[PDB]
Amino acid sequence: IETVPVKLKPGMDGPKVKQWPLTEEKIKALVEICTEMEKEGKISKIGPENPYNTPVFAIKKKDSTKWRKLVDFRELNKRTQDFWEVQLGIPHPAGLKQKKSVTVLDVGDAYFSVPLDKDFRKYTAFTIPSINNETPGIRYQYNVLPQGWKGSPAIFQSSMTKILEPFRKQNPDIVIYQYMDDLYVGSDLEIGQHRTKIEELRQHLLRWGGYELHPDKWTVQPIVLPEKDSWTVNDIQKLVGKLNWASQIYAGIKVRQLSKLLRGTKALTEVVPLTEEAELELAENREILKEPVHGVYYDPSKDLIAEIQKQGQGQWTYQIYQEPFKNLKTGKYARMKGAHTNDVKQLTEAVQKIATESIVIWGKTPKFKLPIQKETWEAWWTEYWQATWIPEWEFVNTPPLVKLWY
Amino acid sequence: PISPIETVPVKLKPGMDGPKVKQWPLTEEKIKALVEICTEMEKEGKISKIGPENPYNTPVFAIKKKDSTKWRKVVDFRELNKRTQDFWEVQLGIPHPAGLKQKKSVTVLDVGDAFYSVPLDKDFRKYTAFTIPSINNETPGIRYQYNVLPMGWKGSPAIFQSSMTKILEPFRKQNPDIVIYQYMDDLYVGSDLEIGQHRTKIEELRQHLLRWGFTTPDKKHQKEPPFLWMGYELHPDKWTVQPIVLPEKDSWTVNDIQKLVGKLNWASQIYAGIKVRQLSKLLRGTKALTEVVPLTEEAELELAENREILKEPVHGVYYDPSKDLIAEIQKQGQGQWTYQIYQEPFKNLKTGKYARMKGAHTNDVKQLTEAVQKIATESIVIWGKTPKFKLPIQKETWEAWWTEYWQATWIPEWEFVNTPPLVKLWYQLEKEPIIGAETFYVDGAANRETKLGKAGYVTDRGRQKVVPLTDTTNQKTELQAIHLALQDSGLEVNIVTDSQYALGIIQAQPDKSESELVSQIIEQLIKKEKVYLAWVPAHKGIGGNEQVDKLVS
DNA sequence: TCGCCCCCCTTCGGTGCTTTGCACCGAAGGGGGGC
Ligand SMILES: Nc1nc2c(ncn2[C@H]2C[C@H](O)[C@@H](COP(=O)(O)OP(=O)(O)OP(=O)(O)O)O2)c(=O)[nH]1
Ligand SMILES: [Mg+2]
Repeated sequence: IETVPVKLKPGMDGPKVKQWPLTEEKIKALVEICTEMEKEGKISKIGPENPYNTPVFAIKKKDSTKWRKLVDFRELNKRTQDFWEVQLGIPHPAGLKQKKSVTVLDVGDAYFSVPLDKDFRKYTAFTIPSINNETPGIRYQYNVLPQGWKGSPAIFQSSMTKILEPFRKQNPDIVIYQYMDDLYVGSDLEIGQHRTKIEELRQHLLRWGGYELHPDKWTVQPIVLPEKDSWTVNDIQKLVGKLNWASQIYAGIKVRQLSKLLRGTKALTEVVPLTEEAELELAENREILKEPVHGVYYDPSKDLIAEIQKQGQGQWTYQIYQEPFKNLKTGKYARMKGAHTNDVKQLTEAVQKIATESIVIWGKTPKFKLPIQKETWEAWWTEYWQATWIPEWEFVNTPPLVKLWY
Repeated sequence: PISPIETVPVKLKPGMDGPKVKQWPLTEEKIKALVEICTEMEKEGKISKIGPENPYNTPVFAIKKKDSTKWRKVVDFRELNKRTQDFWEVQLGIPHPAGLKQKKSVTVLDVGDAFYSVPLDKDFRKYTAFTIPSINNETPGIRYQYNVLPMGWKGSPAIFQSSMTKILEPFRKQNPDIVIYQYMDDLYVGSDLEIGQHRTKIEELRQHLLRWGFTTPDKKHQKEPPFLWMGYELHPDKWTVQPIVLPEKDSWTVNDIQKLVGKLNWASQIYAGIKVRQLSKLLRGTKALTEVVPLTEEAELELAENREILKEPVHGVYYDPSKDLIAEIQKQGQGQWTYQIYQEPFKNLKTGKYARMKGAHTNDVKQLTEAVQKIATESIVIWGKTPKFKLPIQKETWEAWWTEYWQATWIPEWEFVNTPPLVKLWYQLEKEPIIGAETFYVDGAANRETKLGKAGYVTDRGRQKVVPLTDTTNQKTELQAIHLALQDSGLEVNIVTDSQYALGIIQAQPDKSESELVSQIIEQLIKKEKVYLAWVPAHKGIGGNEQVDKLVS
């Protein structure tokens, strides 16, 4: 095969990101995976005269309890040329979110049959660490299309189409969408019939080289307003401050005849009767929150952003938008491992679930705004990561003013 | 000998050329020290004479070696280093003796003239041009280039380490039950073989090294405990740090205090309970390393405590993989924490401390979590797993924290240990307003142009106040309005502010702060019995809020 | 009058916010230790 010429974006250099500490069992898995990859010529040992580096770690899904190497090429991908400019990009089918069951397949191994541009290989270097620094780090670089690299689905695309054409010809009603190393494959068949045709797709692949999602239950959680029989002063300034904030999202929401039902310097526990002109304003605003916002449309030219708030008792609310206060989607994530007591595991799982929904719906992951300290996240998140991709994120400390989303 | 290993190709950064900087004068003792090293380096092929076709130069000097007799030739390649390509460093960290396992047979070996046994990429050699002065002016100095890795070049450590890793790899593959700790050119070699077979393997490793050009002189060849290694002393059963000598002065400069603190941090890895907060504060706001700084009373006490700790003998033990790792933390006051990592009681693997102040406003629970995270990261590095924790915080204190705090947080498997002072929340804010308690509507505003401001409140019991403020900010005024409401109210209070900023700080239940104003608010929160704190948006004419907003105008 | 690595404590300056200071964070100064 002949390799495709690949370049970084103009004026950018390759990634230079330090390896973080790894547990003993992740290091041993990496050593065995990399040693085997090197025998097969997919990677070559390199030295320190290559100045680039990308962190490496390993994950182990339990209902496939062998280790998966994960290189965090997020930096390299940001600096790699766009294949939209080269017109090699994958299109996203609008029908996948309509299916009732979507199974995720890890097809990352297909990339290892295509060589990588020799002049680009140096940018893919990574370093395996050493328990108690017994040795210097051991460095490798890729000779073939790496897993997790933006360029690999783009370069492999026409090969991927030829591999899949017989299956989607034979199944015109099943929708398959490639996102990086993954295939998202959706259908409307009965749950055991869906799984049967997944196994058929797997073995048509094995001849060349997860669990079930349901788009059908991803409820949107709207802004709700409390329902009571009697209303305190505090209940009403908690309601007014919440609607004043929603007035940036929705249209024509007023608080003028509830604003000064609080007339005067009154006690917070003093019960105020609702006027007929406040019950009028309350239910009108209550409906405006029942029906979705008009004028919000996805724009594939712009990035997606996700915000998450911790609500307690395992509940996590989230919004996905591209422009502030124009939410394409609002939601609520809840889990019950039964241990009941790990915030970081819950947030890490919430991030994978939300990112998965964006892939299914729009074909890319959002940049997350995470309600956690950077160092708390970085101490633990890899212990709970199960996806072959990693989204972009940043860390925010935003105290709740309103409890808008609950 | 020069290794027959392949050179590593190295480049200058693009557009850059080589260094052209003149040699400086040096003493006769160092000139003849270098002439002896240089004329013998030429005979061993380490350097080669060069002439004027080579336009580059870089100055050279010499320093003493810990074996006092020997000299170390060193070149001031700071200019060449700037112009040399970047490297990815393969030395990721420092091996620690607490990560060693007990071994029946131990050897420590060191390679002679290590850097000089690794050849340098041939196309690069011309940029290493230097000159040996020889009394400076009776002659224009003799000029050489390096054929091997120079001491002082930015690339030499990584290229040596990488090369040493390649040379060792055949021996490690053939000998998986022999542990070789490889730090630069220093090799710790441990095995569970009887001394006779162990020495056989050592001779075999030494012969393997010599066929790749790496001598192992007998001087640097340790075979009997205690082994001197990485600044420690390795016994069969235990390890110690090599003696730590603290500076003792009548007058202390900034630079002296800096060295003292550094010595203490180094000691903290095995001496439990070291503290450096009061000595470190003496460095704040100083402007010269030779400035004299008088020890405060608190720093003298801290120093005296550290000295009493340092007079007692201590030792670490080695790692037993078949037993759990346990990490125990104690609170020391003023954001200082100390910890011990052990497997069996009263036999520490190592100790340490955490005393960083992160953020302007924080609390003990947050800092405990930071300590936990530091220890967790260090244990992954040293042992490849995280330990079980013993922490001086009640399970109910923790559960109260991670439910009312809006950020995700977590501590791994841990057990409560009753070692006062315990970590606790110093106050809580009521989730619901409090019946019968006064209701304050607070507000503050300042003028950004004139830094003049006002803070005040109104009250459902009809109480109102307004205080003028000079040299303030918008955010300070709002903190002040809350300050006054807490000041003028009983043990139970309901407060209403329109400052998201102020609510954000107080809602995180801080117990300490870099700001004296926030410090004062914290002290008042701690003295209260119940406080409910509520927010409403500004400038929308909301009852109570609008009235105090009007009054502060 | 040098190099590379890890650690801690202090200081400085860039970033982004529906800001006008403020809090966050990475880098660089000093120190310890290793070869
Ligand atoms: N640039 C520089 N490199 C050093 C220094 N100290 C040690 N190294 C590097 C270069 C040395 O070759 C290597 C091994 O340290 P050694 O003290 O064992 O020196 P070396 O092996 O060259 O001579 P030796 O025969 O062991 O006395 O580590 C130093 O102070 N400056
Ligand atoms: Mg040596």
